[PDB]
Amino acid sequence: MLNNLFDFIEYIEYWLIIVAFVASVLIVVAYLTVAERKTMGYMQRRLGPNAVGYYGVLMAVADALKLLSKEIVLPHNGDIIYVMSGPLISLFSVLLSWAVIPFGPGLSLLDSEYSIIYLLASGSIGVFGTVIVGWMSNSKYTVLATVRTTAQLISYELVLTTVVFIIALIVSSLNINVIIESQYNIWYIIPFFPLCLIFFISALAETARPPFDNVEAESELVSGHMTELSASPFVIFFLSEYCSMVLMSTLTAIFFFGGYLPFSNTIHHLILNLFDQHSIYYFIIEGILLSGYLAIKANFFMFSFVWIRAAAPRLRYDLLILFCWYVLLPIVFAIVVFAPGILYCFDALPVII
Amino acid sequence: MIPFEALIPYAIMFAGFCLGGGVMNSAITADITKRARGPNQEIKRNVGED
Amino acid sequence: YSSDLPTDIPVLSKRPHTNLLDYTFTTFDKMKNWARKSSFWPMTFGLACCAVEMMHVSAPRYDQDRLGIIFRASPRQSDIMIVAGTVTNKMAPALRQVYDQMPYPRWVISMGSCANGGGYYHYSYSVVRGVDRIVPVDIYVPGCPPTSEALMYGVFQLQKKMMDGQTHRMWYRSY
Amino acid sequence: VSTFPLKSDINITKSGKTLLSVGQGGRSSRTGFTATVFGGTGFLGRVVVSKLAKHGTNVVVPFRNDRARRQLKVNGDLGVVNFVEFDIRNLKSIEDSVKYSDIVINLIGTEHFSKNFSIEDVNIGAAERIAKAAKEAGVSRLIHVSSYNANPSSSSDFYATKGIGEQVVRDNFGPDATIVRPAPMYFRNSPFLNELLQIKALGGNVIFKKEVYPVHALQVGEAIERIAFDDATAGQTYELFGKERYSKKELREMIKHIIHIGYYPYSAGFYLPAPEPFLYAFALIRQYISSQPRFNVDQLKRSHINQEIDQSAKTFTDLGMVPDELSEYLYRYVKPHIQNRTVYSKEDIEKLRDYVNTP
Amino acid sequence: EESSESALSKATKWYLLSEIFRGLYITLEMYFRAPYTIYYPFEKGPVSPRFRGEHALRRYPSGEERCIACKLCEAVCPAQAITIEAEERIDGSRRTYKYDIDMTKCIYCGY
Amino acid sequence: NDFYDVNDFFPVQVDGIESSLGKYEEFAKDAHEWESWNLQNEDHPEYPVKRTKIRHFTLNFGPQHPAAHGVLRLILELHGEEILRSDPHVGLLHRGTEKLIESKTYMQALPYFDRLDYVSMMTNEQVFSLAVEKLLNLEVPERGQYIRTLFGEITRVLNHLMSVLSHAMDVGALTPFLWGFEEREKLMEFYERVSGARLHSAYVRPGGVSQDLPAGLLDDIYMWATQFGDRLDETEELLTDSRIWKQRTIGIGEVTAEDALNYGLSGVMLRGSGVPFDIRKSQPYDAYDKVDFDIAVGTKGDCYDRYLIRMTEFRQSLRIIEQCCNQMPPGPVKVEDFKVAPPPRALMKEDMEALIHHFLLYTKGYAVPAGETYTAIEAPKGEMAVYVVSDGSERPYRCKIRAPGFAHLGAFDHIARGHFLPDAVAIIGTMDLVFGEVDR
Ligand SMILES: NC(=O)C1=CN([C@@H]2O[C@H](COP(=O)(O)OP(=O)(O)OC[C@H]3O[C@@H](n4cnc5c(N)ncnc54)[C@H](OP(=O)(O)O)[C@@H]3O)[C@@H](O)[C@H]2O)C=CC1
Ligand SMILES: CCCCCCCCCCCC(=O)OC[C@H](COP(=O)(O)OCC[N+](C)(C)C)OC(=O)CCCCCCCCCCC
Ligand SMILES: CCCCCCCCCCCC(=O)OC[C@H](COP(=O)(O)OCC[N+](C)(C)C)OC(=O)CCCCCCCCCCC
Ligand code: SF4
Repeated sequence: MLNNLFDFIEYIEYWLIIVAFVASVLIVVAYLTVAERKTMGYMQRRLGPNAVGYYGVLMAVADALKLLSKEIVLPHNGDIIYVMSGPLISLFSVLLSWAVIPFGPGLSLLDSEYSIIYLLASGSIGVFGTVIVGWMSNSKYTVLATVRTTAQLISYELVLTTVVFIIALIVSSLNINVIIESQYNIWYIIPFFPLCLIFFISALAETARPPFDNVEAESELVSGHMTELSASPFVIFFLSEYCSMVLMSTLTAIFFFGGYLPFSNTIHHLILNLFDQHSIYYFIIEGILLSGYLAIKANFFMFSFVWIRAAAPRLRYDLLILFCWYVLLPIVFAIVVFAPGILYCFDALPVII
Repeated sequence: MIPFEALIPYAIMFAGFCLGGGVMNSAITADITKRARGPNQEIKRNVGED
Repeated sequence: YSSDLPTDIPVLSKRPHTNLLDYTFTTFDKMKNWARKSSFWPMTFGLACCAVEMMHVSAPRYDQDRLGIIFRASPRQSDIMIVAGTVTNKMAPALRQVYDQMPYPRWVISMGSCANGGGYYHYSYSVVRGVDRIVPVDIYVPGCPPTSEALMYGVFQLQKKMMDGQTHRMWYRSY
Repeated sequence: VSTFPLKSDINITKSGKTLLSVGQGGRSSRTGFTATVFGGTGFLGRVVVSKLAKHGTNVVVPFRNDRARRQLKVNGDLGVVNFVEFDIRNLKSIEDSVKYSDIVINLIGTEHFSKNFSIEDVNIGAAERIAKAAKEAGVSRLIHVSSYNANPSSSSDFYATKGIGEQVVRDNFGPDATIVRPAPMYFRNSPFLNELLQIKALGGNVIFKKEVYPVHALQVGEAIERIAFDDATAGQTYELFGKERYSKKELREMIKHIIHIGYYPYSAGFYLPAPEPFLYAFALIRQYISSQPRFNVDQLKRSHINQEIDQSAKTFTDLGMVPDELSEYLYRYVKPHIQNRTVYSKEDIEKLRDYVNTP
Repeated sequence: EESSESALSKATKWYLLSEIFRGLYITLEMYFRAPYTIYYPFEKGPVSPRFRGEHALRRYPSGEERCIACKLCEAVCPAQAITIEAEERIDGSRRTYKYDIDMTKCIYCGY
Repeated sequence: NDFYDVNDFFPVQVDGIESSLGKYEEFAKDAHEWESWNLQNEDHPEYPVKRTKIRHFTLNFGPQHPAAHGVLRLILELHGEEILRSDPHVGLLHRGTEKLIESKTYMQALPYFDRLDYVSMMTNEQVFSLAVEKLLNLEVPERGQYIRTLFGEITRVLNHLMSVLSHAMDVGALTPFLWGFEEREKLMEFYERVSGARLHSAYVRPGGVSQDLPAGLLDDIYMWATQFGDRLDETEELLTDSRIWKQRTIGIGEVTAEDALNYGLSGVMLRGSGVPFDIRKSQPYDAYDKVDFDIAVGTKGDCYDRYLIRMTEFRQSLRIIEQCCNQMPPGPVKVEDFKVAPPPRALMKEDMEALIHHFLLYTKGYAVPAGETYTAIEAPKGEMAVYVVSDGSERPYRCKIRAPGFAHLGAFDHIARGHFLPDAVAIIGTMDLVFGEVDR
C-alpha cells in the first residue's frame, strides 16, 4: 500500500514536527550540563567529563539513566504526590514557555499578539512550582530555603518583567516575532545596554543560578531544597533548572541581540545564493542558518552562565532584596519613562506593521 | 590554545537548534505549498509535467 | 510431589548466555550498571587527615570530574560514601544514620588506616577500631593517607565490580 | 546471649571433633564451631546468622544474591562470616558450604513458585539435596525449619510440600536431623506483618480472617541458637508459637487504629470487597504477568485454614525459654509507620483490642 | 568631600561593573591554557626513591632471607603493626617463622 | 518557669457595674455566654497570657556539611536569620592523642603530631621537636635549622592555601580553590622528595631533620618560586578588589584587640584586630632570626582584614623562601650525637660503637632529663604550643597540646553573635578550623 502510506504521513507529519521540536530543545538542555563542566573545567585548569562516552559526549545520559533508576524516598507507601508536584510544575512551566520562541519567520508553535504575556505568565507558574518543593515535607533544609527562595524570585520577577515591557514599548508590540523582526537595522544591545545587564542579572536570580544562589546554598543548606529530592524527582527538577538557563539565554538573544537575524546580511545572502529556491533543499539550509544564527547568540549566554559562575562568589541573601528594590527597580523604572520621552520628542512613536 | 574538547558539547547544542529549525522550516513550508497546489489530493501529490 | 533438580547447572557469575533472553537481560544490566559506573557520586564524609587526599582527587591534576565523579553532600543524592578518617565512638551512631539514608543501590569505600581497622589510634579509648563494625564495606584503600592515585585505584576496582552486576539476569536465571 | 552462650567450654560433636571455646564471649571470642546457615540472606537468616557470629561461631552463608550478603559480614569479626556462591541446582557449590561445617541449618522455603522453581522443588528438592549432601561430609548436626502446619496430605501446596520436606530429610540425613516449626514471626520487615500494613490489600476480609499464634522472631532466632549448641536435641520436632491467640483481622484493625487511619478507610482502599472468583482470577493473571512475588493462589486457600498446634511436638519451655507475647512487642514494630506520642504498653494492647471487638 | 575620584567616576565603575568584568576576563585567560590534568591509570604522577608504600620483606641474592629476627621491628613500630615470632631454624641459623603486618593498623611511618 | 511563661496606665478602680435591667451580680451566673459582658480586656499588660515555651529554630550545622572541616555539631540557635547563641560540639574527632603519647617513646610520638593538622605538618612536628630539644639541652646545627625554616615557609603556604581558598570556596568562589590546589600538588612534591610520603612527613625529628635534602631540590624549589609569584596575583584578582567578596567579609565578625587578648586568640585573629605581635619575632627559633620579613597588621578586625593579612603571609613567606634558598649553609643536618640520632648506615655496619647506638636507639630510646617546658611557635593557625613533662624516662609523662583552632572556636559565641546564618560560614572560614587539631 502506497496510497494508504503517503496520506498516512499527511495525518501524522505535524506530530513529528513537534517531536523533532521536542528533541531539539532537550538535546541543547542535555548537553548544557556537559558543556557546563567542560567550560567550568578548563577555566579552572580542570579537564571536565571526557571519559563517559567518546570525549565525554555521553555524560548527560549517564546521569539521567543513573538517577532515574534509584530508590525513591517517600514519606509513606503511596505518598508520591508530594515529591512530584514540585518538580512537575517547574518542568511543565518552562516546557510550555518554548511554545513561543520562534526559530525563524513564523516558526513558532504559538504565534499570538500576546506572546510576551504568555512567556511571562509561564514564568510565574514555575516560580510557584518551586515554592512547593520546600513545603510540608518535614522541616530540616527545604523549608528553610522556601521563604528565602520565595522572597527572591518574587522580587526579581518585578525587574525582569519591567525590562521585557520596556523592549515591548519600543516596538509597541507583544509579539516575539515582531520584536525580533524589528531589530533589523539595530540590535537593542546598542541602545539598551543597561537593560541587557539588568535582564541578565534578573535572569540569573530568577533561575537561582550563582552568584545569586542562596536557594541551594551548598555550604549553608547542604543541597538546599533538593536535599530531600532523589532519583526521578531530582531529574525532573534539575532538568527544569537547565531549561531556564537555555530559555533565558535564548530570550536574551531574542530581545537584545536580534534573535535569529544574521550577523551579516552580505554573508547570509551569499550562502543562500547557492541553493535553488524551487527545491526543498533551500528551505532545509535556510532553517539551519537562521536557527544557527540564534544558536550562536544563545550559545554565548549559555557560555556566559557558566562563565559568571566560575568567576564570581556568592552574594549574601539580605543584600539581594536590598539590591533589586533599591537599585535595579529605580533604574528600570527610569528607562521606562526615558524611552517614551525620546521617542515622542523626535516624533517616532512606534506602530505595528 | 583553543581547547577543542570543550567545544565539542557546544557543537551538539548548535546542532540542537538546527534540527528544530531545519525540520520546522522545511516541513511547514513543504506542507503549506503542497496544500495550495489544488483542491484535491490527486493533484497535491502528483508533480505535473506541464 | 514430583521434583528433579539437576546438578551440573553452574552459578550465576559463571553461567554463560544461552538463549536470546540471556542476552536481553545482560543488555539491561550493562546499560544500567554503565549508568552507575559513570555517574559515580560519593558523599563528602571527610573526617580527618585522609580527607585532604579526597580533595586532591578533585584538584586539577587528577580531576575526578573527568570520570563522572561529582561529590554530593546530601545522602539522598549520593550513591557512594567514602568514609575517610578516624571514626570515633562519638561519631559512630551518627555515621549509621547517614549510611542508612542512602537509597539503594549503595556502596561504601573505606579509605586509609583509621577507617579500615583502627590505624594509629587502634588502642584508643574513644576510637572505633575499624568502621566495618558499623557499616558494610565494599573496598578498602590502604595508606596513611592513601595517595591520591591509591584512592583512584580503589575507585576503579569498585567500578570494575559494579560493571559485573547481574541483577536483571539474576531474576531470569537465579530467581 | 547474656555474656556467653555455650553451656560448657568444651563440646564434642557427633563426629568426634573436640571443640574448645575461647574468650569471654565477645566479638573477638570464638566457639570453635562452623554453622552453615543456608538461606541466611533472608528474613529469618539475618537473625540466625547475627546471633551465631557475635558469639564467635564461623558462619558459612551460601547466597544467590550478591548485593544482599554484604551486610551479613558486619556481625562477625575477621574471618567469622564466610560466603559461598551457590544455587540449589549446582551440587558442587552445595558441598563447598558443608565441608568444614559442624552445624548445618536449613531455612530455604518459598510460598510462590517462579519460572525457575516450584514449591516442591524448594521445600523438598532443595531440602533433600541439602540434607543428604551434609551427611556425606560428616556434619554432626542438622537443623531444619518447616511450616507451622506441616501436613503430608494437605491440599495446600505449601503445607503439603513442607510436610514431605520433613520426611525426605529424615530419609536422607537420618535420625540426627531436627525439625523446627515456627509460627508466623513478627519483626522489622516481617512478611507476616507487611501484608497487614499494606493499604491496598484486595480481598482484605478474606485474607485476614485466618487465625495464627504469633511468635517473636528474636526468640525463634535464639531458639535455633539454643538448639545449635546442644546435641541432646537431635531427632526431635519442635513447634514454636505464642501463648495469646490473635487473628489477622483482629490485628489489621488493631494495627490501623494505632496509626489512626473518618472518610479515609472507605476511600483509600482499606476494605475492598471483591468476589471470590476475581481474587482467584487476579492471582492467576499476575502469576504470568508479574515480575515480583505477588499474592499467590496458595495463600487464597491458606486463608481458609487456621493454625493447628501439634501435640507430638515440643514447646519453648522444653528449651528453657518462655515465649513472649505479641502484646509486649506489636507497637514497637509498627512504630515506624505511625503533639505527644501515645505509647501503647503491653497491657494497653488489650484495651486497644477491646476497642476493635466492640461494634 | 575628600575622595579623589569624582562622583561620576565612582558611579561609572559602580554601575558598569568594572571589577567584575575584569574578574571575568582573567578567568577567560585560563580557558586558553593547558590544564594540569594527567590521565590515570594510563599515566602516573611522579614518585621519589624515598616513597613509603607497601611493606615488603627482602631477600639475599644467594636466596637466604635477609631477616634475622631482631624484634627491632616489633619494638620501633609506633602502631604496633609488626608481629614477629622466631626460633632456631633446622640449620641453626637464626630466622623467624612468623612475621605478620596489620596493614590496616600500620601508618606507613617508615621505621 | 521551665515549660511555659505568664504598666503605664493608672490602675482604675471601677466597681458597681450595672446595666439598664439590673446589676452585675444579678446576671453574673449567665454572662459567660455574653462575650460583651467580660471584664478582662485583652490589651492589658497584666492580662493573664499563658503561652508554652516553644523552643527557637535550632538548625544543626552538623557533621554532614561541606562547610565543616571535619565533624562539627555546631548547635546554632537562631530566630529568623540572626544568630542568638552558638554552642560548638567539638569531640567528634577526639582520637585521644594525649593519652596515647604517654605510652610511646619520644621518637615514636613524633608521627602523632603530623596527624593533628592535616595541612600544616612540618610546623606541627617542629613544636614537639623544639620541646624535646629544649629539654635535651642540645641545639640543632646551622644547616638543620635552615631546612626547618625553608619547610616552615612551604608548610605555611600549604596551610594558607587550604585556609584562604576553602574560605573563598565556602563563600562561593569555586575557581580560586582549584587554581591553588594545583600549587599544593606542586608543593606536596617537595614534601615527598625529602621525606617519602606526600602529606604526613615524619621528617622534623627531635635533633634536626630526618635525612639530608636530595640533590637538586633547591633548583626545583626555586623554580617554583618564580612561577608561584603570579599565582597570588590571579588569586588577588578574583578576591581582593571584587565587590561581592568585600560585601561578604567586610564588617563580619568584629573582634576588638582588647577582647581578642581576653579570649587568648593568636595568629591572624590577633593581628587582624591591630595587635602587632608575632611569635617568630617574640621568640626566634630555627633560623628565623637570620631571615628578614614583614609582619602584617590589620585595623578593623573583620574577615576582610584577616584575608589581607593571610594574603600578605603568602608573599612574606615566599620572600623568606628566596632567602632560605640563597643563604643555605653547608654541613650536617642533624646533631652529631649518636644517642639522639641514628648513625649513618655506612658507619653502622663498620663501627662497633655505631651499631650499639643504632640498636639502643630503636629498642629503648633516649632518655630526656627531668623538667617541664612550654614552647610556643607561630603555627599557620596561630600560637601552637606543647606542654611536656619529662620524668627521666624514654617516654614523656604529660603531653598537653595547645591548638590555636581550639581557642578560636571557643570565641565563636563572642564573634558570631548578632550576625546572620551566611555570616556563620564566613566566620568559620576565617578561623581556619581543622578539627583534627581542635580535638587533639
Ligand atoms: N515469619 C515468617 O517469615 C514465616 C516463616 N515461615 C517459614 O520459615 C522459613 C524461613 O523463611 P523466611 O526467612 O522467614 O522468609 P524468606 O522467604 O525471605 O526466606 C527465604 C530464604 O531462602 C532462599 N530461597 C528461597 N528460594 C530459594 C531458591 N530456589 N534457591 C535458593 N534460595 C532460595 C532465599 O534466598 P534469597 O532471599 O537470597 O533470594 C532466602 O534466603 C520459611 O520456610 C518460611 O516459609 C513460615 C510462615 C511465615
Ligand atoms: C535508549 C536507552 C539510552 C541509551 C542506552 C545506551 C547507554 C550506554 C550503554 C553502555 C554500554 C556499556 O557499558 O558497554 C560497554 C561494556 C564494558 O565492557 P565490560 O563491562 O568490561 O564487559 C565487556 C567485556 N566482557 C564481556 C568480555 C567481560 O560492555 C561491553 O563492552 C559490551 C560489548 C560491546 C557492545 C558493542 C555492540 C553493540 C552496539 C550497540 C550500539 C549501537
Ligand atoms: C544609568 C546606568 C545603568 C546601569 C545598569 C546596570 C546596573 C547593574 C547594577 C549596578 C549596581 C551594582 O552592581 O551595585 C552593587 C550591588 C550593591 O552594592 P552596595 O550595597 O551599594 O555596596 C557598594 C557600596 N559602594 C557604593 C560604597 C561601593 O551589589 C553587588 O555587588 C551586586 C553584584 C552583581 C553581580 C552580577 C553579575 C552579572 C554579570 C553579567 C554579565 C556576565
Ligand atoms: S589513616 Fe592516617 S591519614 Fe587517614 S585519618 Fe588515620 S591517621 Fe589520618
